Amino acid sequence: MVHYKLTYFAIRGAGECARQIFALADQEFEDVRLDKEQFAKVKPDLPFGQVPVLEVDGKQLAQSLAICRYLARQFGFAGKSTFDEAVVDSLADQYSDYRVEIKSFFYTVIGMREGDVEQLKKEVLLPARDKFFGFITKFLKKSPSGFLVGDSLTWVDLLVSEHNATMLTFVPEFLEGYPEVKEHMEKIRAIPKLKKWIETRPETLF
Amino acid sequence: MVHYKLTYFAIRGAGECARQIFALADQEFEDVRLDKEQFAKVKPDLPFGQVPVLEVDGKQLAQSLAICRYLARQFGFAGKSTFDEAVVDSLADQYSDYRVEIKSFFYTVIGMREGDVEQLKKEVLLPARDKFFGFITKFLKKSPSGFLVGDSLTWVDLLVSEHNATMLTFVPEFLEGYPEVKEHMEKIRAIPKLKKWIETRPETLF
Repeated sequence: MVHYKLTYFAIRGAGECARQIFALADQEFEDVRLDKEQFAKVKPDLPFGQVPVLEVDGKQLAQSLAICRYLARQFGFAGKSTFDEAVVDSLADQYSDYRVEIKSFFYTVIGMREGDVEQLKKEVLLPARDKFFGFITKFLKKSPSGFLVGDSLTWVDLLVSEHNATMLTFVPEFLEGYPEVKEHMEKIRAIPKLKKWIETRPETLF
Repeated sequence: MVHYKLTYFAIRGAGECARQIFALADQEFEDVRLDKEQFAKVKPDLPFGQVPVLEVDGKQLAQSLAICRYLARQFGFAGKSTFDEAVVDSLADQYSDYRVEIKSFFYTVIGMREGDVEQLKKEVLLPARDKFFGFITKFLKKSPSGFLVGDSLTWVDLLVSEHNATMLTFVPEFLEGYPEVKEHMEKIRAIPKLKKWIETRPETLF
């Protein structure tokens, strides 16, 4: 009976990857959602003054990628070989690079920053989507199973589907010229235990 | 036996982590260093149109973190448990975040960008250094062995020491108020097989 505790804000964000893995493993966990004033208090207790943080029997582990990979390994969603695991990693890092590109837009659209959406939508969110999707679609075309790597689900499938689904709420024309990316989103999120989680989880705007 | 090929520019950069792991494993590998005109040719052949790329018996793997983690796992420099491996990951991601903070400065100082070094040194590099070093020193103070995690060498030890050593060539006052960070740099780079590599490797500006 390993006790898991996830500590993050009351949003999906960077904590969601972990949350979805737990659901797929049918694994109980303490889903702690902090607000700003509460986060400020525990801030110095965290390894890098940041959330999400996972605790496994009290042992702290920060960083969403490291967290989601860890659980993914623990419950068989990391990859079927050490090499495939690395390829999963490579996509997750590319996704991260892509999120750094569209930061500014992302923080401005949800309402955490000053800016013009139509400018940032035009000049930064695109081309960044195109570049990233270009690579994503390549990986899909050589997957017969529909998954990003291998003939099975891995934690990057979750990151990309979730992000795309979330972007659609802000950008309805996201995925319009990329059908392979859409069939992916739907495929992953239609998986029974994930579908169920998506329907029962707390409803938040990102 | 396993044929390894690393393809990167003629610099340490994001390819070095891998190069150092090979040295520590006493592992032969094809250290391919491209120039611009050569990179442009193979660019579309790469998973994300980018280097470094590792090939393991022909199987392509992009992204420096994924690459260095993969080899690190191969040769026992990833961590002694799946949890420790995750903590190593968390530091490597923090390092990456930190590199995004200091990017503008880094690209200006080596000569890939317009800017004022003294401005970027003062307002973006040094604060970022303090924040990051603050976390790095915390991890060291609770390590009796001197290593960042565990009682043994892992691939983050390499990333951090190498980066610090490289920064010193541009910023001589880089580790002046952080003695624990210096003892770390020296400790890692003094390890026989790494020391040897540092002395024999091609000399590049970064």
